[PDB]
Amino acid sequence: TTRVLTEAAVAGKRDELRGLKENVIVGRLIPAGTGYAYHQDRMRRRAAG
Amino acid sequence: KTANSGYLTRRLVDVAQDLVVTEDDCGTHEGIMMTPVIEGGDVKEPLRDRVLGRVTAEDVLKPGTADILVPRNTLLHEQWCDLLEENSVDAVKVRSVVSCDTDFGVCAHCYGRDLARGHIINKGEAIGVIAAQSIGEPGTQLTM
Amino acid sequence: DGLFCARIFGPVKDYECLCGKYKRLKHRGVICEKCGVEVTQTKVRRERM
Amino acid sequence: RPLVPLDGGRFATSDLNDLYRRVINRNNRLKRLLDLAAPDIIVRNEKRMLQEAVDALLDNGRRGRAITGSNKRPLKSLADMIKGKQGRFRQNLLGKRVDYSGRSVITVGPYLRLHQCGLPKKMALELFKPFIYGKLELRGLATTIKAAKKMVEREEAVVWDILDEVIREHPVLLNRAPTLHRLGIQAFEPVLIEGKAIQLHPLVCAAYNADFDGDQMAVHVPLTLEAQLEARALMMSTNNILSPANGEPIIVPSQDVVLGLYYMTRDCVNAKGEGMVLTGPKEAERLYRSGLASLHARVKVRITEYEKDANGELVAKTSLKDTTVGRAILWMIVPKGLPYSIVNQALGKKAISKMLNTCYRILGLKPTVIFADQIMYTGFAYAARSGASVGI
Amino acid sequence: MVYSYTEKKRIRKDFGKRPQVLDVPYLLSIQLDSFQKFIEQDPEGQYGLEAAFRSVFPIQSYSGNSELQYVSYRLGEPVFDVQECQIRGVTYSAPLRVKLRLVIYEREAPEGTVKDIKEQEVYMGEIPLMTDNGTFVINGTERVIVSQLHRSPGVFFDSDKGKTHSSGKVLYNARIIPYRGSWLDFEFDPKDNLFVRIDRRRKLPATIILRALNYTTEQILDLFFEKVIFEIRDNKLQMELVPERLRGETASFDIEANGKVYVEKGRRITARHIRQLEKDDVKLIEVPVEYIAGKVVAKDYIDESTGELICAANMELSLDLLAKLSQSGHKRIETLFTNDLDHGPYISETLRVDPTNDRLSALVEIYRMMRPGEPPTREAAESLFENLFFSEDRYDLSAVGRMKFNRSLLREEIEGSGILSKDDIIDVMKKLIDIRNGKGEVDDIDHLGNRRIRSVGEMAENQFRVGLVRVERAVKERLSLGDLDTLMPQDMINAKPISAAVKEFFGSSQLSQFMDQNNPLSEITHKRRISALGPGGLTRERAGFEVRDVHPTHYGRVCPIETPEGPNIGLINSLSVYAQTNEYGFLETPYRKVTDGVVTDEIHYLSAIEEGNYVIAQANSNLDEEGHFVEDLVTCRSKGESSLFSRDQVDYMDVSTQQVVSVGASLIPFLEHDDANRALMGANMQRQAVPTLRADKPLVGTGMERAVAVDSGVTAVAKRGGVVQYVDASRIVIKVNEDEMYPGEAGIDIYNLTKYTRSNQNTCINQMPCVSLGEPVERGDVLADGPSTDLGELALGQNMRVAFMPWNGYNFEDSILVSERVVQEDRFTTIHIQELACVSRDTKLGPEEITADIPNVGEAALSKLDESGIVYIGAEVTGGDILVGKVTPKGETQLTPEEKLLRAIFGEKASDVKDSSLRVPNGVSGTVIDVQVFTRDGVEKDKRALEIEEMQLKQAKKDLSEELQILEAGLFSRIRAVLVAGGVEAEKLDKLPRDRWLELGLTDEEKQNQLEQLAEQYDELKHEFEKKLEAKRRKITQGDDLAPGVLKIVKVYLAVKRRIQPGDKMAGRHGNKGVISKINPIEDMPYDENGTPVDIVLNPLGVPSRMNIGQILETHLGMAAKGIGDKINAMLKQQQEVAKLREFIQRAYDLGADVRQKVDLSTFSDEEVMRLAENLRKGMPIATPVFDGAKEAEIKELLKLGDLPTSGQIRLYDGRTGEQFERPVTVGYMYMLKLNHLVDDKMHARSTGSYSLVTQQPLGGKAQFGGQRFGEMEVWALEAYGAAYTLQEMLTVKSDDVNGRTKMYKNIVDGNHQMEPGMPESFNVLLKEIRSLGINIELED
RNA sequence: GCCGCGA
DNA sequence: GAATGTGCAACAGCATGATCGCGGCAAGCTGCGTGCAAAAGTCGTGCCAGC
Ligand SMILES: [Mg+2]
Ligand SMILES: [Zn+2]
Ligand SMILES: [Zn+2]
Repeated sequence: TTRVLTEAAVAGKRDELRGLKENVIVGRLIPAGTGYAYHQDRMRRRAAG
Repeated sequence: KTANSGYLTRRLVDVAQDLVVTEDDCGTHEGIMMTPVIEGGDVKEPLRDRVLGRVTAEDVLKPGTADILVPRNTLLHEQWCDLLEENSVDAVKVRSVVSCDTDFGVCAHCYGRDLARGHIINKGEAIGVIAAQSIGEPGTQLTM
Repeated sequence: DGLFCARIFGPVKDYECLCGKYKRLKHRGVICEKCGVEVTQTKVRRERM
Repeated sequence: RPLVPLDGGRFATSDLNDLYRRVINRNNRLKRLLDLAAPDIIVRNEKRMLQEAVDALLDNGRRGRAITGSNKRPLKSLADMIKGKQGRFRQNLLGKRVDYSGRSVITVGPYLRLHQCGLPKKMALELFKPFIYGKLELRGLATTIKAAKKMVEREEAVVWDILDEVIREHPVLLNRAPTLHRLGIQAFEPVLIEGKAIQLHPLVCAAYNADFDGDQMAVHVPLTLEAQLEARALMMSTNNILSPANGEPIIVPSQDVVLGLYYMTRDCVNAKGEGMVLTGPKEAERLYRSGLASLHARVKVRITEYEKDANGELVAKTSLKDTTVGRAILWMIVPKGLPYSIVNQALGKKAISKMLNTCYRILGLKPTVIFADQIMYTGFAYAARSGASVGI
Repeated sequence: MVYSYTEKKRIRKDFGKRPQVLDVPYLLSIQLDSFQKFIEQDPEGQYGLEAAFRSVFPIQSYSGNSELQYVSYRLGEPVFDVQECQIRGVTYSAPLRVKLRLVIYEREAPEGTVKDIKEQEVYMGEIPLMTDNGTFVINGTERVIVSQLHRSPGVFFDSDKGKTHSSGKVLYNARIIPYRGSWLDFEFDPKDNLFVRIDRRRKLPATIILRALNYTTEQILDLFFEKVIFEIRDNKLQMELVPERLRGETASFDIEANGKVYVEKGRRITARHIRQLEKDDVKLIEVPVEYIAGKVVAKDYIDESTGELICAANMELSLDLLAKLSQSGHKRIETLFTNDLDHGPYISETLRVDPTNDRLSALVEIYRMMRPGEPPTREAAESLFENLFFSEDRYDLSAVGRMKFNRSLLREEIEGSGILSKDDIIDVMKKLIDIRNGKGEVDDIDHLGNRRIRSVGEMAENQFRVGLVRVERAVKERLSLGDLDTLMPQDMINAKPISAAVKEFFGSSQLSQFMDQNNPLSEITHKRRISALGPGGLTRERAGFEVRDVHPTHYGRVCPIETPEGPNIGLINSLSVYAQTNEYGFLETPYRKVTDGVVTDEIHYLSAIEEGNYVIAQANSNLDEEGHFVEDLVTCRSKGESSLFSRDQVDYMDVSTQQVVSVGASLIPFLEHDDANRALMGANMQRQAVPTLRADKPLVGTGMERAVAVDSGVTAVAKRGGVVQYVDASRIVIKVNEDEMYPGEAGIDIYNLTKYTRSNQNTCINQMPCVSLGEPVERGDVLADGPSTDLGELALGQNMRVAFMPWNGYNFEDSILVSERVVQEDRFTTIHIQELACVSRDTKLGPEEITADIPNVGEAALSKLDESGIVYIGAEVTGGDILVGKVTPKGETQLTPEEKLLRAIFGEKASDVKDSSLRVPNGVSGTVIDVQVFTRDGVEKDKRALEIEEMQLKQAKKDLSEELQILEAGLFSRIRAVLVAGGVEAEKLDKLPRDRWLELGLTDEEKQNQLEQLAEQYDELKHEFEKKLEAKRRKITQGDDLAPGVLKIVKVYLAVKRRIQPGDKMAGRHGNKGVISKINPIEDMPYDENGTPVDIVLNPLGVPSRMNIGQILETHLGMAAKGIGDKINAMLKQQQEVAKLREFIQRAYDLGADVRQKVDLSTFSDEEVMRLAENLRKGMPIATPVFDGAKEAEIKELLKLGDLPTSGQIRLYDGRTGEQFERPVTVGYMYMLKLNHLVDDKMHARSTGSYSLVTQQPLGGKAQFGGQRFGEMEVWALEAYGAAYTLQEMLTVKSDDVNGRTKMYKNIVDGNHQMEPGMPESFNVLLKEIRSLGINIELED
């Protein structure tokens, strides 16, 4: 974790919570199975502004 | 050896978790040639076991030329496998996940039917975790 | 002004301020003259840095 | 970063507080030495000490040795205490301990269906306490929450009745400790039992890698409508029959059941009944139960098979087949649409799995579930009847 | 004479077939011997506190002319016995007193003294003592200390396995390991360079330390190499002849002997040419010049003309250098061997590596090397070199280290200085050179001759020595400013460091763990346990596969079967039955000497090193009447192997078949028929069984049950018993026989049995007598049997009728089907004792006071409390019943009018005092057994405490009156005899008391001598009786000097009976285990023709896959034994004549095939025969030893004797349908054990409880109301299933959503089943931690 | 945190 | 024919090593001091209001 955090800190990057582990850590619905339907509707809202 | 198996399972799950089926059919013509596995002079894996539950990337031509057995982009099941083994087919062109050509996921056609149910895999199935668990469930019984 | 101090980090016991000058829910966000303790839900001990 | 309590009003400072207070002490003494126009050597040494203390606080054990507390153990820093094993294993990232959770030793229940599991009623009434409170408040037994709580503590008979009402069709998911594949956690319909051990259906044990020699399993309540649907439609034992690794049926009879069928479908050159011609499998059962015929006797039976060549239809054909009494008896539990040659063998743990696979592939999911349950029932029954034993 | 009084009660039918030579040892000798040699005095300084004192004392100030001269030492008598010490909860220990004297010497007069103050003994430290069983009662606990197995200090050569640089170059290294001090390592680089790793620092060439011993480079080369001399006179340049040296070489030119050609240029190199050259006596011969070019000069020749010389050692020579040395007159030049056939280029290469050639340079270099700090000033380097190695105190090899050193280097002497000398390093370096040269070989690290075992005594010795050094450190300082007025108490005794170190070792250490208390077997196996871990041992992760394997040297020393399974497999071991410890600390095993072809009875104990040379015979080798081997060819072990030798080549013989097997695995009958892993499982599981209501002997055993039961100290053994006088359920009083007696005061033996007492594992400890009344008891007899012991025989399970058959799948997998009669007859029913403690102590506002009266509690809860506020003894508590009423005062000094009227309407306190009363925790029920109220001295004694002291006094006087009654009876008999001797009044003399006024005076001699002496004896006996009784009275009622804060302590013990139930765990002793699945009624279990149903139904499928054939053999043999018992019972039913019953018993006992059992009923009393036949009416308790047990033929003939089927299988009928099963079922009697894994302690369920302030997640585990952790794998499975909503509810709304939890609870109580998720607190905590670093992390919108 | 134990 | 960089091999340091449960101990207790203004609190003392 030490190595990844330093490289992430200097680069100023973002996660965007696209995979399964990120949503599990945050606690939202994972983009798979039953949560796939919810995540798809949210994407269109962001695309449509 | 259980620690060495669990570490491998952890690594596989981590590396494969970001993979779910997002497309129904990418329509790519790429594929993999698939033949029965033979080491030397004995048969270790017949064609039916390897090609079952997979979508053909190209038509399989019987020894009689210009004869179409099963068309391109179809799901192979027990009936199709029996019909295929009835003839003298040896190699089949079958699309695979490594050539899905889709972005951020795998097509539902490049990935064959899910091994849990007879139907084709549906969109939203986390195939990476299933694959990692399938590979890493043994290893506790592998004789190192 | 130590590691565990009440002037910052929020109050220690619910809506009560140090020295007992302002210890009620009626008072909200009031700085006591004797001590810089403000009246809050005492959960801000988890948030103030 | 709470500080630990102990006997008396004394409070022992923790590791993180130790590092922070060391840093503050060094910084305060260094800043006070600045204003005194001290010689460069002492200020230099104090700046070095402050830098070392800060480095130890942020990541202990780097650029030198790790400072230790009262005991001879490293004083774990911010980096070491991120989350458990320096990552997010323990308190985040799928490390959360959850309530509405039980845990107990598992035993075997051969009377259970494939979708059912035995739950102790003492384990229940605890995992389902909020539901019992809600039902008590709904039916007017208790107007206030305190009355419902008190009457649940007292455990009256109507409390047990309401617990049975709540349990009726609320699935609960059981898992074993080393969850290797996805089949290691499965949903079941609970049936209340007067005990303390979970009764688990034998056919799923091979999926759980669970044996009844001291194994324990944990119980989680999907207390949400979406969670209940997911448990019923995605997690149920009747739902996952074929393993998602090779497609072979993971729920297959083993141990006694395999011995039960194998002993049933065997032939002997001479037994009670030779060349008898019987009209149906019912008569084979009648003769076996009456003691006038043996399980291994070779007889000819008039048997009707069903076949699926007609498009979406079944055709029935009747013929006289030479078989044994045991195979004829076993034929009474197989569903329609399967050939008789599926039971005219010895059924050695490979033909029965093949027959289950063919039943799934040809008929469906409910017929093969019922067929597996009937197979396990008859295997246990005839293994008990045979009285197999191992001697010197 | 053949059998003692315990054996005639019940005789085990041994099967034997092989005579025993040496009886099983005490089975607990290691711990007792270690502590005895640690404690007992010693005229010399071998070991113990005396040796530690010799090591430390005497001490003196630095030139202060003041010294502390000590003499002897003494251990005080403990103030409490083991029983009272265990009851009270304090440490069983003894004070230590030491005598030492001041000697102050004259400053003006050298070597003269002016003061010698011989002060008396002083007290320092308190040494815990070991009980008679092998345990250290500390803090009211048992705390057995495990013996450690570690590396013996000395020299160890290793090969690294030859895979480090992947070039195939095997690197040989040497390790110097002391008992205490710095290590040393000598390593070989891939370039063949000596390197020295001292104290695990950076690699350093050995030349610096070689020169640091005042060794010059030329001297080093002369010592470490063989030098040759080349003579160049008159340009001849002759060469010396050393025929043994030149083995592989190429003749660069013609080689002539005395002017005659001997070996041509490039001629034959075979040994024939060398032998021919050696046979011919030839002087020095000339050689070509080019040959000497590659040579390297050894010495440094000096030019006689000028001071300039070629001192460049370890260097070659030039052509001009030849002329230079010829001009200087160098006729002879000394060059080193320069030969590489078996020797190699070493030492010189390292000397070329580093140029330091001075002792000062080497010292300063090593000073800068080990310590990168301040450079030295010619003094720090010398002091550090003295302190690191060759130091009297800083560095010290043990005696075992010295002996290992001498043996490894082939030195005649064994004893020597405990420090390493100059030649020592030279010797080890030479040996390390030789091992790479080819001579010698690398040793095995895991050899049991290279592994030492240190016991409790040695560790306590080391701790006490450390404490003594710490004390002396400041004792020296105190003497500097000490005047003549100072005494030893004021001479800085410092008992506190000694006591602190000793207590820290004994109480809180890695190798001092809680003793297992399930059966005596667990205690026995824990006391003789061998752990590879510890302070000086190896960490679990530092261990490899080789350390956890069975070395071929583990034969008679370490059990190969019994060891823990999961994490600690191979790292923990059990001593074999006959294994003992050598004087130096290595494991030895006994063997029988073999002279000529006859095996004698004389016994030698052989260690690992010794037994590898002799050829050792086998225990299963048949013998003749004279002892000669029956076969001319015998299987044997010669050197770590197994072969077949002639009868004349056998050197030693195995004593017994049990020698390889430890105690735990010795109780598994038919062990040789079981798989090794399943045998390991059974041995492990035997130690988890709990004692039941009634002990039941194993119908089939191994004969080691008696030894285990007696040697564990769990029973009561008559020390010098005679005939039993009085038997009670709690006391045994024995009148000792007159044949052996202590002169004066006579005496009797009193044993106070320990009744129901809580163990370490909350089990019960109970003792019941075996003797009835007037029974003649010999020395070593068994009086009372402890928990899980029957008639002095180990019995930790119950015999159960078992049928091997599948039953409707209720025995599926490893499940067990149990009939209802097992539950009905209270079999497998156990008593568990739990201790509850409540303490009263002072606080801010006053004393926490204990009363029955408690504010705001109804009269319902006070029904079971006495007038002092404690439960009535025997009251059945359940749930949260009140145990002791304790009230804690609260603070208020401002009586507001509301409080005033509150105190007016209610009591004076007005319930101001809060209650903190001991309530039974939920889920705990049972009867109250005992209360142990403890009070502080000075405070008023409790009302129940008065009854406790009254009971103690009554018991003390009751148990003390017996000897006084006997003594006054003897005195009265003597007085009566005296009065009959003269002036006898017959019964009238007995009518009047006081001997009828001492029968007046009668004769003058009788009045002056007899009567006066009798009266004096009476008076002094009465006075001594009163004195001792008053002393005991005062001792019992003494105010306890309790802890400061604590004022009063009360303890409550609860007893509950745990009956068998489905989920419970039951197992045999062959590794077969399971959980019961169903308790079947009597009518539903299978029954035979006679109608008796079976008790346990087991699945046959577990046998063929686990290879537990011992299961089937034991079931068959137990069936045979129970058949014999049934025959005996049936014969007893009809009350037939004793002669025919004796005949049947005799016929049954003599059955076998040449069995070494000579039990005969002809010499057996008729009443004794009746009693024996009544004792074994249940079944004949036979005993089959481990590796020589009953054969199938013997079992079948035993079955034939008892009128039972030979095959061991009977026809079984279904209990429900009445239909016979098609195949016969093997019905037998098997010894089943109820393990300590019960569902009453493994059933947990939580809906909503307490959480942690950090991460806001629920707590963990039972006894804390925690939730089951949802680890990473189950979340992976949830993701694989696709159940995202279940995962979300399991991640947020169940664990860490502070408001989500409450919203979910409210919705469910309402009945909505709505999620309403949120943000887990764990991720917010993680964000705060990351922001607390220099890293900024935030959530975007 | 050590120590022992269950799958 | 001597000179100058690129490839390269040994080497030292970092990171990792299955999951879920159960029972017992032993600790872990942390840092002044100073003399004075400046303030606040307290105690011995006298006061009025209720019975
Ligand atoms: Mg198991
Ligand atoms: Zn695709
Ligand atoms: Zn304030």
